Amino acid sequence: TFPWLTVLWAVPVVGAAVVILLPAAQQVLAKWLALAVSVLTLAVTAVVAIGFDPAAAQYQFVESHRWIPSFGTGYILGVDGIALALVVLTAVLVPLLIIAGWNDASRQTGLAGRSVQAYLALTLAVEGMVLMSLVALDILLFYVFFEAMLIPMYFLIGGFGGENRSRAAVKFLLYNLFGGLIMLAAVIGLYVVTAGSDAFAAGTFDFREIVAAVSSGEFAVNPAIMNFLFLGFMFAFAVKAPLWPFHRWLPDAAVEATPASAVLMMAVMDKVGTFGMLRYCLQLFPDASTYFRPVVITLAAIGIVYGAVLAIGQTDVMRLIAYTSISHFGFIILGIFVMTSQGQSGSTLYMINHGISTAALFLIAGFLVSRRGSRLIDSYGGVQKVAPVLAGTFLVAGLATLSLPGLAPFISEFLVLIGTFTRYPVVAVFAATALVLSAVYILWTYQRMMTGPVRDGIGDGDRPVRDLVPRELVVVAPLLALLLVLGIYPKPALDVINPAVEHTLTTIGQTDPEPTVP
Amino acid sequence: PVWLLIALPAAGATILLLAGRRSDRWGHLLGCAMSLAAFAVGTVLFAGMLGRSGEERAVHEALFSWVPVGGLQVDFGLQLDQLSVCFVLLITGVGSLIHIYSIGYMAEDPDRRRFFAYLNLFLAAMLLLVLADNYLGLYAGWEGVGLASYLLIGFWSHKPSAATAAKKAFVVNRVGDMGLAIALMIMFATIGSISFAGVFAAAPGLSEATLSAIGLLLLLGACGKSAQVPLQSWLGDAMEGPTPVSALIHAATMVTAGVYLIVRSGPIFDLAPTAQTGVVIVGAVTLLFGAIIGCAKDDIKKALAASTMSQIGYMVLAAGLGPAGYAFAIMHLLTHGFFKAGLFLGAGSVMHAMNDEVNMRRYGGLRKVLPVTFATFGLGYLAIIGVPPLAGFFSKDGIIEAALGAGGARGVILGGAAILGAGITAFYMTRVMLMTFFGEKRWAANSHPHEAPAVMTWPMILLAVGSVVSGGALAIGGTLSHWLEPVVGTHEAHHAVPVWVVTAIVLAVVAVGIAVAYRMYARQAVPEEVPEGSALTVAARRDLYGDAFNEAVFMRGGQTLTAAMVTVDDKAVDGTAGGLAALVSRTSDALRQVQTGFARSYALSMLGGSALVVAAILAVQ
Ligand SMILES: CCCCCCCCCCC(=O)OC[C@H](COP(=O)(O)O[C@H]1[C@H](O[C@H]2O[C@H](CO)[C@@H](O)[C@H](O)[C@@H]2O)[C@H](O)[C@@H](O)[C@H](O)[C@@H]1O[C@@H]1O[C@H](COC(=O)CCCCCCCCCC)[C@@H](O)[C@H](O)[C@@H]1O)OC(=O)CCCCCCC
Repeated sequence: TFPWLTVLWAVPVVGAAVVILLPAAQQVLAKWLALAVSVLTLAVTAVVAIGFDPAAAQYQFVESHRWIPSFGTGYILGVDGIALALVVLTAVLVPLLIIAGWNDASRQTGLAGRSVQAYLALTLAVEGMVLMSLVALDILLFYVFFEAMLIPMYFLIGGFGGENRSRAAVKFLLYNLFGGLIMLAAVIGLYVVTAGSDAFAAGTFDFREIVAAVSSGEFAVNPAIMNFLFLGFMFAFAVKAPLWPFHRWLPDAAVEATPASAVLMMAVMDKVGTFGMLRYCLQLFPDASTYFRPVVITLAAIGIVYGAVLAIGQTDVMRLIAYTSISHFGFIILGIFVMTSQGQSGSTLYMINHGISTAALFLIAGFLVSRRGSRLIDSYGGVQKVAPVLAGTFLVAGLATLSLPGLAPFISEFLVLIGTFTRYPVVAVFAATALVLSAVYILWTYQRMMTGPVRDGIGDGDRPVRDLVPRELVVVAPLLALLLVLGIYPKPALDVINPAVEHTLTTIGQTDPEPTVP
Repeated sequence: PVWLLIALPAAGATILLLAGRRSDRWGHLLGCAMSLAAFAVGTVLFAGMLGRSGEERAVHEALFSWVPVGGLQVDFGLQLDQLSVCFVLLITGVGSLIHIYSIGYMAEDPDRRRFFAYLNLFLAAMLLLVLADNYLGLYAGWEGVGLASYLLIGFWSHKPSAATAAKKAFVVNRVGDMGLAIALMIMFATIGSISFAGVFAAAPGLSEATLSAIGLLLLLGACGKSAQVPLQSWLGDAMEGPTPVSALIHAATMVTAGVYLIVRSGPIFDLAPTAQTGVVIVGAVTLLFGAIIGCAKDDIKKALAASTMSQIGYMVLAAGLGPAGYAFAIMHLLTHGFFKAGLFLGAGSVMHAMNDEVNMRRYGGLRKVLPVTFATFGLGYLAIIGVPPLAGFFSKDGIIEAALGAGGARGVILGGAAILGAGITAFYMTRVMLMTFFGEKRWAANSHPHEAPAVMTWPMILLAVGSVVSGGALAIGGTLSHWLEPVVGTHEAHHAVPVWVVTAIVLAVVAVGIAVAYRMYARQAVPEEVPEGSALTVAARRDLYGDAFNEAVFMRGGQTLTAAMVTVDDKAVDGTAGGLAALVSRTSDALRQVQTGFARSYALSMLGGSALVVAAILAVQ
């Protein structure tokens, strides 16, 4: 009965509170304490995952309390296979991002000496609020945390960043908050509809009850209202997890923010968009999702190819990785909205693999960018000679983001592509071209940077490119280790994800299409 | 267990990568040892299968469930069948010989440990390719071989040519990978199984269109790997890498991957006459185009690449022959893994003696200066030419016999193209062999040679022997066919025309090409400057302009699309949001002008608030 889920999200926020409250002189102690809180949250995640039985009921570790009955929302947490997977992703990443951004806040001034403490506390608050969103089984609670986590990252981008930090932070927050406010419109519409229907005792936000009612058919509502509410949810989840048209904010912010914070935005937080698409959009609005399924599928595939192309066209390392993440988000959304067990399971595993892979690749690029203070690709050359280990890890990460079977991401992309073929073969081929496009923007980048004659000031002067330090080794090794393990033996993660995907597909009245042959 | 064959080299490579520079002194030993262990394990398993005669000769492990998602249930199984064992033995033996040779070849180069790491990873990848009993593990090995080829080709990163060649090779292989991925998607969506067993059991119910699509996409994948048109352009440029990399890629594992894919999917192709037609067309086109390219290649590496392309085209044609040519195709593939590997080792010895000289027209008379290397190269040369004692002669005769038995105008055209390929191959192989071993010394600077150390000698001698041995050892009595018969279909011996006349024609064309080459260089000389043959020769030095075809249609068009999409992003997607922002800002300024600061203007707005009065009064109507 222990509040495992509640503690899981509480610990990061309380840790941020303690950290920001430390004396400025305890900066080193602040770093260590933040790392310790992250590790404690990861241990909580470990116990939650171990106790979770994917063969058991859909929702586990369910904690329920009354929070705001006037709004029909209660503090209800419960972790399913998909939420468990993303929770494990967030937990494993956050300590690594902390030890990745160890010195990121050193060169800041002001904040009464709390710049390091502010950085770490903001990171912890983001981690905890993302966790709260993931394990929240209350629509309004989830929206609360989903929208609010924009603010800690808005600060984390604006402070602790490059020259365009102000502009990129504003664009990020405004895009995402406009989406969130559209989802607030949709949330209030959903509350009104539930209040207008006899299926519920009163206007309700309990996700489980609403899902059960819509599945049981009792909660019968006009398809027009459902379409509009679905669109409201979709706009916010699309701007959050960048669906092609709305991606525009992510490139700048990822470029401007410090690499650890940018990875925290992309690998962890942006996932919450697709997560919502998987949990709410499909399981609240099955008929609307089906009706809009072709258009969203088209948008996701176009996003895949479009992000791949733009990454190809990027002169900037960080912008290239951001567009690569956009294309991978296109993959995730495509796999989620194809409503195929292969598709949804592959897209969940793809959220995991893309989180880890982008984290590794982007952090390696961030170290390289730190060594020489230029983000321009042409500013480098022959780095493979000076920093062999940096180049090796960068190549491994690229291979991961390249969807090579020897690494994790392939297992997912494949699964998604397979899923897309059973319902939209043209779209499946259109996305499969991204296998080629990924090779392009990955290997061309590595060629321009690591190979060729060593560029000026690369191995000499005041800005040489020194190899990876031990701390960067600690950051990098676990990520590549997970990539290898999940590529070789995804069986545990897939076994966790599949029951949740099957539950979802049963919920929305969809099934994997039968093979052509009888 | 069979999986050890995969486990051994990969683990080796893993250590060779995980140990770092601390293993630079002894790593090569571990890499060669692990390759030799893989060869020993494969031989032991082959002996075991020989003991289990008849049926039950094939190994089948089915280790564990790999991706049990929905109806996929792909298990990480392995099948070392009568076909798979042949490739296992070839890959292991040739790779071990190449590792042993590379010991000396890469002795003077730092990261020799890293180079052997990459080679062992390559061997692991190729073994996984041939050992997977489902298409998912086959794709895993496919992409692994692609990555290993990239890494090894890119060895010597300081050379921009090496990096560019690696990138181009991997990207073309990735086009092939996309083709194979579409093939797998079709297989799953139509059958719901990805195993060889399930796919080949459900194949008979498949329509001609589905089978044609699957076979065509698999043939595209092979074109990617085996460097058939239109993806044949990457073969030439890869030679910027070390000679052993080219040897391993072209002779045994990388190049033969496409032929293996065709052979294993043989059940699909035989059930897809359109797919077989495509495979045959691709084989003929690749054979002719590669032979024409080799007709002009002056760099020993480039000429060897053209020769490999032509041989792979011949293998593709034979395999597209269906059950008729599967056996001959595989036999020639093995004989090639022998003689072409020996040719690459000899070429590497020549280059190491020539101070890394690449141009064949920059040296000669080496037969009087590199006797053992000259002899190994000559043995592989007699093999690739197709002398009756030569291994390649028997395999090529079998392929051409199947082509002739193909009948009709199609079979005649295929046979004629194969004969012309034999002739052109003889012509340019003769040009190369005369240019290096025969001819004037044509040395440059010091050019003081010496027979490569024993470590290099022994692998080269063994490859030459396997060129003289084998072919006959696999064609005499049809033992290779009787071995492949249980798992590789055998339709019948057409016997359209006597094998004797076909063999005589082959010998005649080989001799005619040899004589043409002699008159070109034996009576004439090897000019230092460009021979300037003009017309095709010019087009032949540019790889038949094939690279330009990529650089023009794709690279230029790809850059066009990239710039267009960048403009779209910066101007349409970003521009719409910026226009909305500008609208908001302009409207804010216009509204803010309404606060003129005159209290009487505010009062005027309030009195116009009689808008409220009129609206409430009109609310009745
Ligand atoms: C279904 C979709 C199919 C599409 C597949 C093609 C994808 C990309 C096409 C181009 C490519 O695939 O890749 C070339 C460049 C890298 O340009 P690079 O600069 O890297 O290399 C240059 C080299 O310059 C470097 O090399 C030298 C020497 O080392 C150094 O001195 C320099 O300093 C510098 O480093 C040198 O100087 C330059 O003259 C050359 O252009 C070098 O490239 C050259 O590309 C050409 C094209 O390539 C390909 O394989 C084409 C692949 C086609 C595969 C399909 C075939 C038919 C299939 C039918 C089913 C080749 O002739 C050689 O590949 C050669 O190598 O990508 C780009 O621009 C991408 C820009 C937008 C792409 C968007 C695609 C949608």
